[PDB]
Amino acid sequence: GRPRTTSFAE
Amino acid sequence: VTMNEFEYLKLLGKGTFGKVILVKEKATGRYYAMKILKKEVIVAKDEVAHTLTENRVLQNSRHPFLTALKYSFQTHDRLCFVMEYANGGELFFHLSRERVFSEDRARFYGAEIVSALDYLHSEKNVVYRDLKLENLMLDKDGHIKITDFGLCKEGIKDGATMKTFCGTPEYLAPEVLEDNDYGRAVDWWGLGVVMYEMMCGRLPFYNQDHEKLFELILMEEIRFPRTLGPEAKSLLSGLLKKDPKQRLGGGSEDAKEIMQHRFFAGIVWQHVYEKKLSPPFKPQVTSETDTRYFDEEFTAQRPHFPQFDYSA
Ligand SMILES: CCc1c[nH]c2ncnc(N3CC[C@](N)(CNC(=O)c4ccc(F)cc4F)C3)c12
Ligand SMILES: [Mn+2]
Repeated sequence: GRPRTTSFAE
Repeated sequence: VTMNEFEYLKLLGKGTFGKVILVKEKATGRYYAMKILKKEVIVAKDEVAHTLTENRVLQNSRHPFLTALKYSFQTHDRLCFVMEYANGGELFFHLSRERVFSEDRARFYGAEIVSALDYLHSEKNVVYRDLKLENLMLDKDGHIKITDFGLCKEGIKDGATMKTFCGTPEYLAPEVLEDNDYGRAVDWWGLGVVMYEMMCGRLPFYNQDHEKLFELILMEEIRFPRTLGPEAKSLLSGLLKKDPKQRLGGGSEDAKEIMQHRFFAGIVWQHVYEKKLSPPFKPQVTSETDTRYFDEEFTAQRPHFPQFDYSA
């Protein structure tokens, strides 16, 4: 199980 | 409808811009998920246009595997979306525990996801852009719900292109990392990464460090564990082509090219839509306030926005 990811926008 | 129309029960998620809470509407006894954002924070973090986008996409869309919006409303300090509650939790929750899904079970979720994305692209002219385990939940019966529409691109008709660097680093398509204009086929890259995680138990490109991860995405071919069947391999190969012109789904036929693929030969797409296919997993909840499929860290725990407000 991988860590939770984070969405983003530049 | 205001904060007083509801009782607040459990925290389901909390992520910088705000929180998600299981609520009950006083007037109806119905349970919903409430996304509550602080106006101050949304404004300060530049999240305004993403909030309006999610509000339009949710209002404009009606699909069995897309989260339905009941109300949007604001206060002096808050914006609130009251949405259908997915009691089965995130796919990320399930796959963290089970490690991998059987090919049949990954197929069932893949088909529902394809049905929703074909709808977004073909009926709504929307590219979703942030497909991932965290934004894929299960409702009470076991069907997919897509959540979180803030990164969508609207007004995207057929092959038209876009430029925004956004998404989730672990899922970014190579044409996006190339700083190229890109079309709706990025959604099929995301599907490929999600299908890959489901059937293989890991991301197809992985480094903790986003920039090293970007180098793998652009350079390396995916590995295929020896347990993958030949139709699964062909599907993953096709959806994870790095040139979107060569990707499965990357032509004018869009989702119809994936629907025809031999990995989905068993599937009757009209019955996927009509929800006539038996989910492989039914959430075993006792109650409605039973949040067994949500993480314990959570459940244990200024302008006017013109024409934000909405009721279904
Ligand atoms: C808000 C999406 C949603 C609709 N229906 C739901 N039913 C149950 N849970 C939901 N959750 C729980 C956590 C979630 N799976 C992922 N989103 C977030 O965690 C999140 C996103 C933005 C934000 F500001 C705060 C958050 F917690 C949504 C839903
Ligand atoms: Mn990360």
